[PDB]
Amino acid sequence: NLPNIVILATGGTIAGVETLIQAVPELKTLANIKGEQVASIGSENMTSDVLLTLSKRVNELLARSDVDGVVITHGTDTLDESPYFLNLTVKSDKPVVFVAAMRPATAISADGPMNLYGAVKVAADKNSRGRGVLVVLNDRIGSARFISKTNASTLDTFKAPEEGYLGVIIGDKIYYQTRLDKVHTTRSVFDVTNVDKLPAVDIIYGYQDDPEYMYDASIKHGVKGIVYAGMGAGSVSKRGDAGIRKAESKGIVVVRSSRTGSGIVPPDAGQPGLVADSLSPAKSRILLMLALTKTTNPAVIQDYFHAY
Amino acid sequence: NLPNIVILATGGTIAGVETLIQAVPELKTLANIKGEQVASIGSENMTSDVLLTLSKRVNELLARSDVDGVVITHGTDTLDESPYFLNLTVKSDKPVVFVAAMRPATAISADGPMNLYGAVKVAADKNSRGRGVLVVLNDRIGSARFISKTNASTLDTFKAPEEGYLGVIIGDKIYYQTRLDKVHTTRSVFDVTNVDKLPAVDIIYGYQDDPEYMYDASIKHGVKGIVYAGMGAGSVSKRGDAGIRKAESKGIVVVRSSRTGSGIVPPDAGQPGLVADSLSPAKSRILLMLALTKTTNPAVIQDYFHAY
Amino acid sequence: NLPNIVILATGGTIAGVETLIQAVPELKTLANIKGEQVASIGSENMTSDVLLTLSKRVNELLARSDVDGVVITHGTDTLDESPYFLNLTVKSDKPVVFVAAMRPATAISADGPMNLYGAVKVAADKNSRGRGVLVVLNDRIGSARFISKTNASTLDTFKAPEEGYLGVIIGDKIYYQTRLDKVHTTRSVFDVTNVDKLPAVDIIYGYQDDPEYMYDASIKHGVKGIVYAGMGAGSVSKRGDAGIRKAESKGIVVVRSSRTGSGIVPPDAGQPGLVADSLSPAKSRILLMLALTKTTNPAVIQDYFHAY
Amino acid sequence: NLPNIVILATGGTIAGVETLIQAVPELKTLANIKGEQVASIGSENMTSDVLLTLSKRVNELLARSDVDGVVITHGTDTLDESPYFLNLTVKSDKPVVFVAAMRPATAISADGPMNLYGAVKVAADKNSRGRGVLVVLNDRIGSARFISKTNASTLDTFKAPEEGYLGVIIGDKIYYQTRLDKVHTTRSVFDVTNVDKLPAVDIIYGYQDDPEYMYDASIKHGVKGIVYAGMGAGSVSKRGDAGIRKAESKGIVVVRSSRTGSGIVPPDAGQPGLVADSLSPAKSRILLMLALTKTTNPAVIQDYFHAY
Ligand SMILES: N[C@@H](CCC(=O)O)C(=O)O
Ligand SMILES: N[C@@H](CCC(=O)O)C(=O)O
Ligand SMILES: N[C@@H](CCC(=O)O)C(=O)O
Ligand SMILES: N[C@@H](CCC(=O)O)C(=O)O
Repeated sequence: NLPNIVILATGGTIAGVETLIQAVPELKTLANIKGEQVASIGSENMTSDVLLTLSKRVNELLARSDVDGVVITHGTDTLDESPYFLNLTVKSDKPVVFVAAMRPATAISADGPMNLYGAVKVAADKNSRGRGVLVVLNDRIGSARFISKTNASTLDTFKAPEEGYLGVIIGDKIYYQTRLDKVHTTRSVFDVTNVDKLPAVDIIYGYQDDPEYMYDASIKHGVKGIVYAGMGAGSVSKRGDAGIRKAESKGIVVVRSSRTGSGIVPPDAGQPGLVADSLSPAKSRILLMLALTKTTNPAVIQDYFHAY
Repeated sequence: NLPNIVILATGGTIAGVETLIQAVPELKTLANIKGEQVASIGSENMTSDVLLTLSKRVNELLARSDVDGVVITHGTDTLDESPYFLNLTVKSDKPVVFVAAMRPATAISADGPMNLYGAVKVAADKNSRGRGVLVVLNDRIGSARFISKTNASTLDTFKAPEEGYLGVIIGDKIYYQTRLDKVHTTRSVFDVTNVDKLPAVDIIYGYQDDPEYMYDASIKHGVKGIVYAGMGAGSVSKRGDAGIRKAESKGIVVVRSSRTGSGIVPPDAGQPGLVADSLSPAKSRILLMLALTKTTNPAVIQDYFHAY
Repeated sequence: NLPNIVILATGGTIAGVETLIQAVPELKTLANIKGEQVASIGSENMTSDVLLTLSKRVNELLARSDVDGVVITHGTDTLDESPYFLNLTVKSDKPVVFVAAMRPATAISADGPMNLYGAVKVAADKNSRGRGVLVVLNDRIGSARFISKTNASTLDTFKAPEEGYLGVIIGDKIYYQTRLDKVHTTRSVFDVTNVDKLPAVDIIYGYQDDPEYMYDASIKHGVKGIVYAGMGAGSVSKRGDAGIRKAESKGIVVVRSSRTGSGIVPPDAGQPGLVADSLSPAKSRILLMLALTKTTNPAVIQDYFHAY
Repeated sequence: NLPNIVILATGGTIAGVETLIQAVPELKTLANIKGEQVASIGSENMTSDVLLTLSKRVNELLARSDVDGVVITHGTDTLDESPYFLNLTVKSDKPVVFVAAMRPATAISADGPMNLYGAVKVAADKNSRGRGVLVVLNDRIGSARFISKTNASTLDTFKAPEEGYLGVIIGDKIYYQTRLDKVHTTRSVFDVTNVDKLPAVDIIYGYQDDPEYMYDASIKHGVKGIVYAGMGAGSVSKRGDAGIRKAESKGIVVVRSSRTGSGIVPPDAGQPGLVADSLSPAKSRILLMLALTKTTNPAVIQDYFHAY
């Protein structure tokens, strides 16, 4: 008997989703596959609403006994957010594997097929359980907490220079190397099963001559949180400093992230806002949205950034 | 005798400009050194008005026969913009070497002293001429066109994964490996000699649920250009698409860059705005500002992006 | 009530051991320090005989109640071997942190002082326990299983492209991100407490026109094992294939590694010898050398390569 | 009219040479293609005598007015050697492009088809001239001087951490970014046109407890050169120092390279043998072999290592 894998489609160039089984007949030797269409939009259009629907459905399917693992086909453009959202909102140790493609299915040497094969193989493997949400492309198995799209148009784009990959897929075999040393899945305190709408969170970029009016626009629309993609280690300019303090005076929680692409944004009492640890602007937004459904205490939200 | 080098201080933790020559006595074997204080601010607060002052001063010094090269002490936070600005505005083949430090001068194993030594050595080397503006940190010699701060807090933060370094400094010797295959310095058409104020350009970030009102804020303040740090290869959401087309109808030139960190944003007739080629959002802003001093024509500006 | 850390010196430019301790007075805030001279040689002359003495000395100290961790100053040249050797021979959860320096103590911006600070900082932190042998340089905390010198002369040389670092040291604070998913230290079956002399193992490189007579030389001198630093994924030429099979007929255990620098060498029934998994030629030698002290069974040794 | 490209086949899993031309019909839009079978072997079996045949054939083809460029299908295992050999022996500015595949043609998502398309596109582009020998895989255009297989089994294996790529291929467009700053092809003094057999050169690895008898083996078999894949920056042990000096006394030229994978091996008057600059053990052997057809003078050979 083979494992039971459920493929949730959200759109992307990886694909209908029912044509894939006929195009990749090697999946038959992996597991019993059942497809399901959740959404049909590009990742660039992936919204906070669809992530709620996706997460609730994942927790419902993983609760069943006739479901061993879930493979989620998604677009590459916002694969920095999606997997990490599920990494904090899934209440099961069963494998949730995100898969995508950098080349269209009709392109020469399309990466779709092999990426899909690797994703299902990971979800059907019992050793891959309890490792947090996973992302599989280019024979790599990345952690949702660290993996991000580092290049605009290459196949090997998904990397995590400072953290590497959890494991790899070579010669039709899986090789696990490291484990995520952060709070994830079953040990997470974030439960959005009842949540209907998530708090609004903007992302403002840090740069030379950065305008203060961007922060004013976020305040006008009464957003609950702001992630600052700052220069270097979350460093603020005189205009950015004024904009952040103006937001904090309105009760808005501001988290200082970095535009660099990796590294630690350290705590600093001389600067306003909380720090994003090693979380990117995109992922810092996700954690902030979920943290705002739980509390408004700066010290508690700061704890989440150093632990999740 | 030895070459004549002028150290231009603008701020940063690497520094007063008079103390710099005292802490590193090994500089005396490299060149005859003079210092000037162009500015005294943190890189996070570096502005366009100061870059105009710096570029004009550099060109005045390099035109003199008694100046062989210049070294510019600058902060790391916006070292992505400054060197590239001068890479477009400098009118001489004489080496312009930006140098910075990731650790305070008082810290244990401060990187400043060796970085400055490496920078002065590069500026005093005759073989360093006609290579564009250089950036020297951690024994590496990078191009202003490709080098960016890839990590928020590490010593080896300045990288260019797709382009590498122009050269390295090992065992008190310079090793050049590659040359910049783009337009720069003496062949550049950008001139700010008679410029008092440059056209304003903002950078808007791309992410899930990205607000269209950020573009409205840029429009209301009459910016001449907008750089979009897009999802993946500069992909726009439904809200981002509407915000861009609204900006274009007001005469605002928009260029689609990427939040990924590297790679090519390819042309696409299905999306609005121009494409940033391999230019990062920070460097795209700098090039756009200078491009807007010569023309507003989309085709001519697009050509600049594929050539500079 | 500060932790008790003992510093064991073996050699390298980072180093007597007494002169270093007082050169970094910031160590006093970390823990109580005591130094011991195990050896005084460049790492290029480090031998398996000295590793036996070092591993036993470490085990004596880690058995004591008045010792919380050990810091080992070593050279960078063979820092690929040493730490991994103790990762299999140390029988304690207490932190064993290897440290080195790429620049001499007298050089401008020497890295030693900070590297030593980080090493002691890590060895004194109770959260460092049970993570295997650690290697600390350039604000990084790498696993002895993955970390290696990737560059001949740079400060940031120690990297692990496919696995990243276990953690980083930023702003006088430790940030752990990953855990080694391999058998190490306390769970290790390798015990050299009563071993006086380790089996001899040679490393033979793979390349175009590689001679078979190198394998004949290993056989003639009676080595117990041979590590093949093969082309690509351990691919053997006509001459390498013949040499390996000739060694196997004499009882020599051969393991196929890779000259590439990273990646998996997959099992192949068409080629002779065992496979090194993701272990480098240097680390494969250390493991094979320890595996030969227990068994000569090809099946048992092959499994050591997939678990350790 | 379309350019005239000749595809030379030597072997590899990417491939009958006429079988591939039919497998990728998109090649017809690039250029007029002809195929020749130079050899049919796995790159692990590539030898210097075949390189002589290949180089001599490439030179006579490029000398023809009806040939605009050459694409060479090859295996990945020794793609570190071959391209660099031709980088020193080709007497034409016309593009010589090596291409390979990490996955067999029959595998799912085989990279072969796209790599070949990229290779032909590069060879057919007139702007590819005067850039030295090129290597095209995974949408990247690497220099024969820097590019190497950095991973045993991944598609993106071919990288050059410190130098990057000469250009990239995105959206059916070539983007040249850097140019090789070394002597190559047309300006190279190495000519093997009238060479029937090349000097024998061995590569000896550096590690803890490295045997001196490996050097004795090379001496006994009368090699003309020895490349030392040394520890760190070409560091020798007591045994390695004695072996190298012993070889030098027999008139054998020894070059100290590095097992690290990248970086500069600096000159050192305290150690024996010449230094490899930034050349890897694989590429160092190729240069030494070619240099030995012209001279045995250590100074001249050392100069080749810093220039080529
Ligand atoms: N804009 C598309 C790109 C195609 C893809 O990478 O999946 C998306 O993100 O869905
Ligand atoms: N915010 C400071 C950091 C110190 C430095 O990088 O020099 C600056 O960029 O100037
Ligand atoms: N050969 C010396 C290099 C200096 C160092 O890196 O410590 C050693 O490895 O000990
Ligand atoms: N041993 C084969 C591997 C397959 C390939 O890379 O083409 C070769 O190098 O030719």
